[PDB]
Amino acid sequence: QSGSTPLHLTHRFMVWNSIGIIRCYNDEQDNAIDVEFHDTSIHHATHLSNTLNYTIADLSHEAILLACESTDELASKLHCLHFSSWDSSKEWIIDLPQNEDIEAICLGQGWAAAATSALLLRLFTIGGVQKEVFSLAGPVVSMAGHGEQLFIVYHRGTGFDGDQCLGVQLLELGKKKKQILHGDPLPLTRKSYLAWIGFSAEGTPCYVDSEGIVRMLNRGLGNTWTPICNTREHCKGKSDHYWVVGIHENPQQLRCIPCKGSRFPPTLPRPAVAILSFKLPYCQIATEKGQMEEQFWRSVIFHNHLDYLAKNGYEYEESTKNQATKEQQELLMKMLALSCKLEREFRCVELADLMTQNAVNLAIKYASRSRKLILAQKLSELAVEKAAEL
Amino acid sequence: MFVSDFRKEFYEVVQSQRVLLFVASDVDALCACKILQALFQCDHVQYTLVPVSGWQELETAFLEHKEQFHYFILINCGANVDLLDILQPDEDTIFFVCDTHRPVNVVNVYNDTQIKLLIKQDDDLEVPAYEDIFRTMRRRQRREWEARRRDILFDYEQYEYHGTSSAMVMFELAWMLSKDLNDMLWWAIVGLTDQWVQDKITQMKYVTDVGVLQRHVSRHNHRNEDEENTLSVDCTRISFEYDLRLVLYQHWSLHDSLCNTSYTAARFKLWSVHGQKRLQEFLADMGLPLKQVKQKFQAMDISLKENLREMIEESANKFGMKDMRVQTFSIHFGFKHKFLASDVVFATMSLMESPEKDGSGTDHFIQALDSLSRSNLDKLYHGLELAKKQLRATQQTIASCLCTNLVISQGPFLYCSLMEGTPDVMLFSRPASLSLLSKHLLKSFVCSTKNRRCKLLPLVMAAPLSMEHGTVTVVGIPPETDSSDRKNFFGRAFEKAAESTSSRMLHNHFDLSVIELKAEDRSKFLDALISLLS
Amino acid sequence: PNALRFHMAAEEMEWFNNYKRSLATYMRSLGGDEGLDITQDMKPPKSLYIEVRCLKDYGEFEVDDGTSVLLKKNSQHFLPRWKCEQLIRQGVLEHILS
Amino acid sequence: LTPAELIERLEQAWMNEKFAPELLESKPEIVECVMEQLEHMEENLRRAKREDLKVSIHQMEMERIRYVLSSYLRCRLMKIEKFFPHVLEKEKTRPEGEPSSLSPEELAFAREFMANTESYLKNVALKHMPPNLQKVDLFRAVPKPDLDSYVFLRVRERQENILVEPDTDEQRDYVIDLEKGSQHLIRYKTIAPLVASGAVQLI
Amino acid sequence: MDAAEVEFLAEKELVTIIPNFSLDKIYLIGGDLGPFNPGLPVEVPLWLAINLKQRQKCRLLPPEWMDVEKLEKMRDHERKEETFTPMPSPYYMELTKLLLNHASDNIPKADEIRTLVKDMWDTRIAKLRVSADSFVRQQEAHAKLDNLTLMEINTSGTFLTQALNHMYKLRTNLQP
Repeated sequence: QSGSTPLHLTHRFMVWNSIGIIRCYNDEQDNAIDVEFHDTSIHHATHLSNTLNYTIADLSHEAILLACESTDELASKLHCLHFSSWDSSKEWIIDLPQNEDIEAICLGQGWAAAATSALLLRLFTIGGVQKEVFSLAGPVVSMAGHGEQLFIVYHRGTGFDGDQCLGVQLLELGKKKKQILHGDPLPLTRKSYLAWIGFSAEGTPCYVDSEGIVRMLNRGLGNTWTPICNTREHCKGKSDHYWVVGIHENPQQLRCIPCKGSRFPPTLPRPAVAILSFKLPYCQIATEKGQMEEQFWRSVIFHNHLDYLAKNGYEYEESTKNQATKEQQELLMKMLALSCKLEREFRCVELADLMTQNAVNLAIKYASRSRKLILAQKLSELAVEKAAEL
Repeated sequence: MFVSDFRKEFYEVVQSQRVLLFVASDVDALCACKILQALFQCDHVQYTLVPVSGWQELETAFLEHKEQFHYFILINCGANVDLLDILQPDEDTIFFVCDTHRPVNVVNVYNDTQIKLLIKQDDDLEVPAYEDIFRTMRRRQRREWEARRRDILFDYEQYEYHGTSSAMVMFELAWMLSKDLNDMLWWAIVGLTDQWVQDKITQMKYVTDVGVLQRHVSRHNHRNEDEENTLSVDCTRISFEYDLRLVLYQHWSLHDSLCNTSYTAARFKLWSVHGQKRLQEFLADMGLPLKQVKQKFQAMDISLKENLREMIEESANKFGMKDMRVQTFSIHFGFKHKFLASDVVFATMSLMESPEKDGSGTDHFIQALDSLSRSNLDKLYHGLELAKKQLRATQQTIASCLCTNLVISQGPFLYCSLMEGTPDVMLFSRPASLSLLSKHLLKSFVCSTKNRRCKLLPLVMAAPLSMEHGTVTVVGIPPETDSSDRKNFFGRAFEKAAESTSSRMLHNHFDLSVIELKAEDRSKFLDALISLLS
Repeated sequence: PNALRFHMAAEEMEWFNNYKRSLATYMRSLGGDEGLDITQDMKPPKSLYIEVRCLKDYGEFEVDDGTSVLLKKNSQHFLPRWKCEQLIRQGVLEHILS
Repeated sequence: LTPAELIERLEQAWMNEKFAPELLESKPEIVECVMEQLEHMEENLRRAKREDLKVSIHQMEMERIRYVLSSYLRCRLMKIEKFFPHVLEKEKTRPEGEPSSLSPEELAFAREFMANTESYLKNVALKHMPPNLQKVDLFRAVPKPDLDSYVFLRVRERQENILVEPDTDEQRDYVIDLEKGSQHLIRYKTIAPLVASGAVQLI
Repeated sequence: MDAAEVEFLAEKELVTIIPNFSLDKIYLIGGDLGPFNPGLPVEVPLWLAINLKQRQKCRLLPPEWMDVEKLEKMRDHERKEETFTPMPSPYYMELTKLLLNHASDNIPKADEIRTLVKDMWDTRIAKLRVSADSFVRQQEAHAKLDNLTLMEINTSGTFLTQALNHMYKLRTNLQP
């Protein structure tokens, strides 16, 4: 489970995300689960007697989900506390068939989903009614969700020479149901395994491998996978590493906990979340010519989520698009001026190809300053071309 | 009407307002007041706090403050009377009522605009339906309905008892707000233990509420702590204990604890000359040296103490005291500060009901309220010393009553009377201490007497109150059987006798089973009580 | 207090009245308007609100425009420190957290 | 002058006035600007809703600023009341260009204080005394501030060739250098211009 | 100057808290703070941190110097040197009292931290006593006290300065 620590610990995290934390302990005084939230205006902290040994968990804005394994006396179960409900009975419980066990679970906006050891996925509404059922394309490892999106990762085969053989199944369960990615293999760094999957806060799916590369579903580039950053350029050491809590597109943040000499943070004392910005791994990084296009491509790589929301039918804040487009246009204008004064023009045309009609009509001014007439001419011809491309 | 959600319909309402707390003089009320004070001080709610020791001073305080406050909170008072008739409020005030007393008055229940009851709906509540209580052949059926109303409402109002602790109610509010500190959980524990110490609830309900509080204790004990990461000694640690029923036994000698605990004193009959040899037989069966037993518990040899609880239980079982253990809690902090919930209960209770004449009852309330905060540990230890004195005086008074045979069986009920000028009567003149004395004395009497009839009777006790006005305080106690459900009828029996005789009965204490009575009228009042209970 | 005023000479009372008037003038002249009462804030501020206990049977004490608290003995109020400071100094109220 | 820097200069004046034996030169710009900030923030906060957290945070910060200002002014008023003939004589004899040790308000207070005290003394005893004894000059009655007091300091700007003078004998005088960030225990009279210029901070 | 005023100045030092509430950037006169995001660290003055802890609105983190190994190293260095060593904060004693009294639940090994800070305080007060005695005995007119903190000075400085004033007048009474 994303944001969870190994089961052999007697006191551990069952989930840590941008909503809150779920801890659980099995000490001599009691066995129980503690649920807490980052913002206490959401819901009060809760203590559940874990007599049924719930072991896999997930947390959301409106509900918490739990599940366990079977035993010879009793089968596996799915348990949920829909703490945001209106009605008198906030809990519900579901029991699985005999010799069948839940393997992974996840929450989404108004629904829950459980992947099963029998290569079966069951969808539920958050009141408890069962939605659709389908079979996975292999043994599952983990799940994630955001809005109507469902994100599943599974074993597609057997690995060789240290690599892992796995792929993604991605569904969009909204008013026009679809499968976006069907069985596609997932990239990851060689001789490493998948560490963390989850949706960035404004909606894009992302994941991190056990070397440290964080990468995102680039919906501006035909739904491919674009690496953003590593974690080991920020960190230092072999065993020391950063343990991920969540991603945000705007503000651009990676929430992560630095871990010393361990593959995960200790449960106590409470770790402090560090914030990591982003810097794409482009060439000629030390130059201003590199930094400007790094800024541009990082900006669009993150801000295409607004267009995804519009395509899906959501309303968004137009000021975000205004600011992002202005940032891209302004860095392009300044570097166009610098390159023009440095007496280069075809590179300026290539930069100006990314701009609006009004923007090129105004960039003719920067071309005119210092009297680069041929660059002004090609910007005018580009303006004609953009008038045609409308 | 009953408040369904304390967070939404009570706390978020009074959070924006000036509030007036009326607080009754009992340890559960004090603990609920401490929790609510902590919440209000977190949220900068400009409250005012007034202690009230009775109905008349509650009315006086309300007359003083009704112009300036629109929201009032009554802690351990108000639920068992018609507050609208008692206080005569303006049409647009609000009275929140967090009170353990039962049954709730039907006017309080079915008033839908002004009285708001901070009472758990799953308590022991059976309210009659509204149509049964509120509005030729037609008028004949009207009179028949009125007769049925009188029958049903007497059946409802007959037996008075206590519900869930107000401190626990306020702690559940704190938990829902997620501002529940460990000291707030300790105050909730102390409120429940006040109910248990004063025998206001059954053992089943006490065990159930302890089961509720155990889970909160576990949550607080795992907020920042486990078997390998641990906090400073400064921090407070609350622990569940299956501890001994002896009173204050970690703060004085085990001998004094066995002598001044009500249960063991009653069983061994230590009021009698012969009972000390029974106690010595018990200690010899345990194998504790008498010098160690008479030494202070903190100075006792540590080789005697690390299995003392199970040794006590094992010897008590073969002596016939089958329940010397009790499910309770303790608090530790620093290096040396350790208290059982019973210890804090007795200390705060003694600070309230202190025999000191200097100051006033409200000053003693203030001392008790201060002692519940850890910035006033000196006050808590002073309260422990006062509690030792109070327990000793209780046993001396019980011995005097039983040796002089003041407890006489008046047919339907046993009767006892304290006499003016006799020892410690001024200490026991206050109604709460008098109620505790009567309960302890009834247990001692039931263990003393050999008659099967006398072991089942209730008890009525009188004590002097006033000479400037010539009155006595009278309390009624139910029978002390283990089968008892801790409900008594004396609150209504007293007023039926008082109206049958037209006696000068005054009804100031919040419990109906405690009254003030003119010293001349006690004869005819008792005659009416024998006639009434039959 | 009157028991202390009887210790003072008449000329001492005249000097004290002149000093009070001059100090009030100086405090009034500090701000843009309504001055600054530098008699207040004699100790560094810790909490914005304090819990106070009535020691004397005072009458009523206004806290806002339309609101007041009855300063009856042993009542406890949770009030602003800057409002309660003078009464605590004069012994009417007792600050009751330490 | 940034508002944060203004509050910092207020704290500097507060501590210097605490530890200096004499009345230091006035900081009217500091007092006026701090009062302006407080009035403006009162105006801001009276136009905000109840139960708001940022309102309380601002009120707490204002309490702190108000406390430092009130304490500073109280200390200055203590010094004025203690040395009222000497500060008045200094103000009367002040040339053109050095700053005053009194604001106009403090000067009005000092003149009123001296007139009140002289009137009281005359009326009570000194009109009754014999004719040539009726005049005490308070310039001689009241003691002067003692400039040879020892003070702790921390030095903010490097100073060189500061002369220590242990006692009467000039042969034992010797110079020192005050490195930035160092802390010293020294007679005030040897460092008083540095305190005036802000090169050192009394502690 | 009172110890409470020294604490007032110590209260201006910055410490990191983890809010459980959401609040935008607040523009205090002494410099802007925030934004406050639930679950993330933010650096605020100590008075505000203590107030929020009392109102249960945040979790306080120990400063970087509140670590047992670092404090043991500093304590041993102080005990070995003859002069006052540089301290991890200019108000370390006040910081220790405030943070450990209000946030011992948040700060692990608080007993060890308090004992080590007490050791450093005892060593430095002993050094200050030696300095005062040497000043009076050798009849100095100047001393260098570079790494002393304000609370440490304020504990003894009024007495010392009064004594040195009397000593100066006694050794200069023959001046005319």
